Amino acid sequence: DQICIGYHANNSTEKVDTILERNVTVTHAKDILEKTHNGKLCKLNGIPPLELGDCSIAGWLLGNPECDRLLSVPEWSYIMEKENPRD
Amino acid sequence: QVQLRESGPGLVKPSQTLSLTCTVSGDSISNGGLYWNWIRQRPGRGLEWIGYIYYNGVTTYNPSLRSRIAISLETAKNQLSLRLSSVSAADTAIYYCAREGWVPDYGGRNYYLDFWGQGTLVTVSS
Amino acid sequence: QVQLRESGPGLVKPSQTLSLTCTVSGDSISNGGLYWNWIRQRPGRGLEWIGYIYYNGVTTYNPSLRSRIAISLETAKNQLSLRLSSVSAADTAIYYCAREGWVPDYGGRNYYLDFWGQGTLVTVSS
Amino acid sequence: NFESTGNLIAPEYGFKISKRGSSGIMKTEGTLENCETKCQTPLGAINTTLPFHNVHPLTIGECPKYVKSEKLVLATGLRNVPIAGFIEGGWQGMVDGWYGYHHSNDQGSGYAADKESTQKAFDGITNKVNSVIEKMNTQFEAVGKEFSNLERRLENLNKKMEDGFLDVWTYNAELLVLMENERTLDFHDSNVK
Amino acid sequence: GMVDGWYGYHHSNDQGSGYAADKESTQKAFDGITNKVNSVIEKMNTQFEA
Amino acid sequence: VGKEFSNLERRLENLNKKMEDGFLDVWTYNAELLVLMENERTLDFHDSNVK
Amino acid sequence: DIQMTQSPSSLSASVGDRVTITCRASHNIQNFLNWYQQKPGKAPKLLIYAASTLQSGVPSRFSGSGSRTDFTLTISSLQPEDFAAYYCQQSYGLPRTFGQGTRLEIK
Amino acid sequence: DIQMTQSPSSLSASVGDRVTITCRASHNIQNFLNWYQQKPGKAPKLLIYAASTLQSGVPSRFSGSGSRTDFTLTISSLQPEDFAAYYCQQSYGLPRTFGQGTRLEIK
Ligand SMILES: *[C@@H]1O[C@H](CO)[C@@H](O)[C@H](O)[C@H]1NC(C)=O
Ligand SMILES: *[C@@H]1O[C@H](CO)[C@@H](O)[C@H](O)[C@H]1NC(C)=O
Repeated sequence: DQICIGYHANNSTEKVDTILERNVTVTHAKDILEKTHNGKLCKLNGIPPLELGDCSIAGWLLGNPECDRLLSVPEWSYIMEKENPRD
Repeated sequence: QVQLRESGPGLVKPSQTLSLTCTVSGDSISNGGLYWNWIRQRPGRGLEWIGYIYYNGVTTYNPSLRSRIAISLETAKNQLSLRLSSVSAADTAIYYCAREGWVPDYGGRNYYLDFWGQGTLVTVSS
Repeated sequence: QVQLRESGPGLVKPSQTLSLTCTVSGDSISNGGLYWNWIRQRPGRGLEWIGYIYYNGVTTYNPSLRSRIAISLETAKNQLSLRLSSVSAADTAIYYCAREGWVPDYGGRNYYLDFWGQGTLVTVSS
Repeated sequence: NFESTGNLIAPEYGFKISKRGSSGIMKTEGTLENCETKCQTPLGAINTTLPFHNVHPLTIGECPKYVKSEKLVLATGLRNVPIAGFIEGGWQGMVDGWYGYHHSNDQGSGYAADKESTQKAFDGITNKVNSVIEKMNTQFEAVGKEFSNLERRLENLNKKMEDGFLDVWTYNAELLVLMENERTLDFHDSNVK
Repeated sequence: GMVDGWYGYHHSNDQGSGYAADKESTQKAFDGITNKVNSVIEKMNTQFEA
Repeated sequence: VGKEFSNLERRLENLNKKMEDGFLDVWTYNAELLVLMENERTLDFHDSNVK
Repeated sequence: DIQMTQSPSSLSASVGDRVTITCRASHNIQNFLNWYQQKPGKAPKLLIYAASTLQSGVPSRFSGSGSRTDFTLTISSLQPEDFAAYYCQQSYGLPRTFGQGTRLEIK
Repeated sequence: DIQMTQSPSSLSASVGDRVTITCRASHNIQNFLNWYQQKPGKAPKLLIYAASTLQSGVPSRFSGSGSRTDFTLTISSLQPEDFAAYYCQQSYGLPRTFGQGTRLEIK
């Protein structure tokens, strides 16, 4: 009897674009773009950020009376500051 | 395809808790990775943002309601809910739920509300 | 594959000339386009760079030895040599030869020493 | 040395720099949660294994490159076209490879992969993906800068530079994905032929 | 001879010859080409800028 | 090409450096990518021509 | 947080007229302004997002543009149907805010 | 020329501990710092080149990073075998220099 040459087909619904063709279904694809985040501010490499919150950088370093919790100066992984801080 | 529907008690007495539920249809609440919002309109007044919840439990609020508001979701039913304690006359409003989508941009994701529900009226009275 | 081997007199008397030879094997001394270095360790003390020669005759030295040092190579034998005049007790050291490789970088070729020989001890005494 | 005849606000304390590694200042109104990350953006933490992300231009950590795009997907597989050969579409049965044979005979039929062809193509595809992703070079960097209100020309230069590079890299990332997907699909059709 | 497409057939026969386009092939190629042009030009992003 | 900046111009020095490193990455990328894309096509070109 | 000032408070224009409504932010909101159209009895509809992009299904008569701190909504060829309050939304920060709403009447 | 200061002069740590050794340059050496491991009786082995890249064959427990004037060598999961003097090398200029050498003892 006959020997046929063919290729794999799958039930994949994953689609890709090409220069001259769009919305093409493929059996496999590698999504190379990360589309998610967890919405949280975390400890980078296990070390917490400096949390200024309401304090500005000048407030912190000068010692704004309301930034008295920042006087302990722990190690930072990054500095977290509100846009348009009050203190 | 995406629709948002709302329900609630209609009438809340002063000093009681207001509780509304939004049902999301055609958009999996837990998979989209989108933010779900609550907005309201008091009579006369314009749109006031209430707060939002991410697809997970991370939640943010309008600071003016920080002593009174809670927002949560149940992934199992595709539902969002709003809870306001110590409700008074000022809380009479049309409440709306909405979906927050985005555009990748030069300054980071640029958010907007495309799908809105019909909303519902909550009256606060004795 | 690349190995560096060293030899020399072992003992040098004060005020004599110290002369060491490094044989390069598995790396053509004249074709790689790499720099060949001399380094030493005095007892107690850490690594001190002596000088280097390019695959061609361009040679540079540690300024502290400018009145005493010469470096040269013989392409025919894949050999490097170090010569120090007016040798004294301070020159007792383990001498090493090494190959300088590089990484193309934002600031220009970034040099490092990958292959080192075993080195040899030179004692200066009466 | 300080000297004053009036109007001096003297420091009492100085700040010794005890650690000088890279960090950065992030602008955000959220708070720290009890979680960990290797890469943090103003919108939230990211756990990534891919070369690009579309969360935010600024980040602190060892992060993917940011692009102004909703989607970058590389075909690795075959066009999924659902007793007949490649002309008609893919034999549904094969899971042991990409290209293969039906083998009908008198002992019994049964599909089998062509291991030589699939393996060469397979390595071709994995090398292709690696060439696409290994060419992206990122580093820990405190990208954001602040400018005063009298430095608008410089702020605009800085912004233009950053937007300019984002357009170049977004363009290169999207163009490369599209050019490669076209060639990937031609590659696979060519290999079956 | 042809203006009704890009690729086509001569069709000589005993009733009479006459070229005709292969509409299936030309249309697929045509859309390929217009998509190609759009991919080339739609990727350019400009803005009003001083 | 080289420029010097004072110690009070770190923001500008970093901008300048980022710009130069940025263009180097773009051109290194373009040079390497073009060589690889062309070598793939060159070899296909030759196999195609023999066929 | 960042407050939004919307002006005019109300407009009156004839069918075929072109009008403008503007948004002024108290801070730099970097192309993160959205415009909404609210017809009586309905939830607000998005018209324009990210300063100048129209939402799918929005008539071509609507347009707008802007930059840090200042944006404009332009409505050309006003039709009887374009009766609505129009609102300015600032998506830049977390405590998202809106302007007062401009009431546009069509003659 | 450019001098290198290395600190600590010595370390003592247990097996499984993580330690750090740092390099401080008198000048900006722009990512041109190399780290070497010298076991007694041997020529120094290259561990890290160009501030943070490991040399082929170097165990994954070794890492490091840095920028102008300040670099760190981090050794995690210390094993009995990681007994060595560690040295800072500045490849930035022609009269290449080294730091003093940090002596790390393992318990
Ligand atoms: C892609 O094709 C599917 C049907 O297979 C269709 O539902 C979807 O809308 C198409 N996507 C686009 C962007 O046209
Ligand atoms: C990233 O995801 C993996 C699972 O794929 C998990 O094991 C790991 O802990 C996550 N990383 C962080 C920092 O949470």
